Amino acid sequence: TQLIAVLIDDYSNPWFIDLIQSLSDVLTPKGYRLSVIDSLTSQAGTDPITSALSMRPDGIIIAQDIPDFTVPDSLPDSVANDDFRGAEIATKHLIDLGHTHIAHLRVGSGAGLRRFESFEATMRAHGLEPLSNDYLGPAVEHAGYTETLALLKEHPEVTAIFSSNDITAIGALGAARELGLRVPEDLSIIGYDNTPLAQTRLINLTTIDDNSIGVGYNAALLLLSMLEIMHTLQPSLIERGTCAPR
Amino acid sequence: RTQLIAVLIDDYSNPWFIDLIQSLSDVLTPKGYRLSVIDSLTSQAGTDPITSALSMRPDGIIIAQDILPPFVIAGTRITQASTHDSVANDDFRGAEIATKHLIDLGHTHIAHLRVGSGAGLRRFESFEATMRAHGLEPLSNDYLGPAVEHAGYTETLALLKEHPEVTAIFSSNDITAIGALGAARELGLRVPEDLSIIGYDNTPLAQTRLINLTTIDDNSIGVGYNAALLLLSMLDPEAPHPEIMHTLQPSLIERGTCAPR
Ligand SMILES: [Mg+2]
Ligand SMILES: [Mg+2]
Repeated sequence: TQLIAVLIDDYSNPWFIDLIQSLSDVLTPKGYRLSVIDSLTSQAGTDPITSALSMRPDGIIIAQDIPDFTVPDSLPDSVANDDFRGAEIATKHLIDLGHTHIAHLRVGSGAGLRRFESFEATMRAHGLEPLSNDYLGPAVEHAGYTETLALLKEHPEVTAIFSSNDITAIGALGAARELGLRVPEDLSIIGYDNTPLAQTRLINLTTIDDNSIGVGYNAALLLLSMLEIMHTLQPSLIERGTCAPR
Repeated sequence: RTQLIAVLIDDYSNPWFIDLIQSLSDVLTPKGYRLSVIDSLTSQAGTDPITSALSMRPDGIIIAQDILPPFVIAGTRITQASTHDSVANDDFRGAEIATKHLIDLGHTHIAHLRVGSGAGLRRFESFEATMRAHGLEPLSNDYLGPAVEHAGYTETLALLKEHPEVTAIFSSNDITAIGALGAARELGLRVPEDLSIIGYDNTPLAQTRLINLTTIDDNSIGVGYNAALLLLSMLDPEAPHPEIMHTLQPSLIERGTCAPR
């Protein structure tokens, strides 16, 4: 069929956009065509793989669930950025800027769990007590908003927030706006993913590049080899306008 | 049959389709159908998304792109052609509401950021007709490209430089408006204190507290709902044909980006 099914979780979280563009840049020239299946609307149940199989795809890119994001399969093995390192970079950046009361907005995915663990480990290694919310649900803007308003009410001493991802950070930025907190003058916020949203002049969010372009590239090469290279890509800091020394 | 329905959209970067697909899903999945999305920028090397959709051998196809198994065009339509196989909001009415809102707020130097799509053309035409109906000379940029945030940003910076007298902007859609809001920020213009901006689509982005964008609800939920019912009526011609709305009414959603005078 020359069809490749690409599974993602939520169209509302644009972390996957340049990853699919990268996958496409590698696969389409080879004659392949891509179709997307999500976890919220493609089917009534919780069986996205069954939906993928119904199109009789030549291969599948799995960029959902909790494990390592992006796992290529023949028909019946993972490429991802180093989440521990990414979270370390984000946390260290806030520390180097002089922040002591730093909080983490967590998410319940596999990547989120790793970023949370790295956050705590990095804070303690640098002599600081970590603070995180207990939210273990999916990464959504609304939760980022209400979780941030709650977090800052309970801990007004917080001066910087490392959000597990960009979509959650959009919520945090909204919370800051509602609270009248200037970003970055009063509160620093750093996200993760470097989504197209973070790239806009309006949002202009400091974030950890999750190398989603590289992940899509190597994932595609790996799938092609089924139909050397590093399976763990390096993240990096992209400084924009949401962080400042303090 | 495969119980598969292919859904074609243009760009994942423009979230106008999100609640439309959710609505389509709410109607189709309980009946055993599964959905897969085909876009116009990454699903294939060329510009033949229909061929991509056909490769999965879908039972039906929802075409929500600006451009064989049974299909329904959702979110847009050919201004000339019949509406028998399309479900969309009334763009002329929506643009009229947006423009009239700015006019009723006391703005006279109103500008429109246009998009080159079928819906874009309709919104531009209505913008001009509404402005002239109220004795005002319409002003719009010349951009006839696709709806993307970056273009909204640079087009707005250029528009306001050429016409600093402009006090309000009716953006053809929300994603373009995000660019306009960024331009205002870059220019040091407070929204809405200095500049009013109204979008179109009521995207999830417009709904956030951070963006809090005044916009025209394109009834994308109603479109997805009726489009699903319409497609089902074609897939099962022997089953009773329900009451289907081919043209849904848009409405104004006031948030924080517009203000009087
Ligand atoms: Mg990324
Ligand atoms: Mg809508």
